Amino acid sequence: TNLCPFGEVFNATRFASVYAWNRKRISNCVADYSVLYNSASFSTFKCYGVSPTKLNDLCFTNVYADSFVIRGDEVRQIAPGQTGKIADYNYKLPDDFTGCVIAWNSNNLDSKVGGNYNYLYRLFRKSNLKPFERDISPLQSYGFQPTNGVGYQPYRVVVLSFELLHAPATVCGP
Amino acid sequence: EIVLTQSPGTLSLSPGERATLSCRASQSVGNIYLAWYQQKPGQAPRLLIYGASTRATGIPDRFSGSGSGTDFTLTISRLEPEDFAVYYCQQYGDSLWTFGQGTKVEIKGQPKANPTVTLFPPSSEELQANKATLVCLIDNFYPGAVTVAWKADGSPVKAGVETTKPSKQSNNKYAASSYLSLTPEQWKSHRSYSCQVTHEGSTVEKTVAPT
Repeated sequence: TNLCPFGEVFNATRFASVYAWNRKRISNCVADYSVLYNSASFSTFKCYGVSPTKLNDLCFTNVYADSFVIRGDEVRQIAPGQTGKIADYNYKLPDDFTGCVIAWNSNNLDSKVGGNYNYLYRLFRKSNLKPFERDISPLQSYGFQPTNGVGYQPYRVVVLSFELLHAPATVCGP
Repeated sequence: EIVLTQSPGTLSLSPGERATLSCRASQSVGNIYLAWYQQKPGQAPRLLIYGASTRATGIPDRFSGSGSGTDFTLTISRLEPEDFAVYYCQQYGDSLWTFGQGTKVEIKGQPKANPTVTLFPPSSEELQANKATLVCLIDNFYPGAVTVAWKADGSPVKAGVETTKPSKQSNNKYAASSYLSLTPEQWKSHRSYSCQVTHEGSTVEKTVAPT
């Protein structure tokens, strides 16, 4: 088949907010993962369970590219067993996560003069989320100015999840 | 932010020949963060390339864009009569968004052509109206790099001299004309007025006089 529409996800004409993150499914296509891990346009590329170079060998039933937009310093929150506002009340990865987290600076794309507030996050919640949960019921705006420091600038992020079903495999590498 | 500097400024080539334009950036931009444009005289511009290496909807394959980082290229492999225009690179990477200065793809397959030089004194009508303008015409020449000098008697006039820039023709030679605005007093108190031209060597001269 054709290439898996990684392009469409990894770079869409602007992304969605973190609290109401995007849950895009990728199936029935040939997936070259080298196109991704060979690129130096990322300031973050971490993997869990499996090595990203080995994925060209491997087949999966489905592949889910969860994507969102967060602040700066919080990129390390996007991980298993982590703590913080985002890992608690917005987006949480499981302790036994089998996938890869990729992020990059988007100050040029998602900051405005006087601030770009249309990006939000959940501040208050009575308890913490379960792995891969989204609440959509209170909240707080980020407010990205281009004049900010590295830690306070917007970072678009995508997380790949590889599904291991006892069902026909549709997403394989070269 | 970012400053853009194309090169060269002008490119004199023939229908059939190959034409390549570079575009230099002050800061880095990824591959998929650049576009190229064409502008024919007296028209809204036209998109050619986007994402540095993606052709626009229905662009011929003779047009090909490329490059990376801060150095980018646009190649027209088989120039046509329609490929004459000003060509602008334009970066989309960071904010602000910026445009390049613009490079003129000039049509040379023409040899060195000396201009026809003709001269016209003020209309008696204009003189009655208390003003005196002289017109010195230079047309059908190549290339568009030229100079003109005015003479009150045997002495050069300095101010009141405004000239129309290289107005390119359909036969792709050029045309330019100079205006000299004076008073009726000054026009009448000098025995003769001259117009000197130097185009690629030869210094030609023409003359008029109040009879």
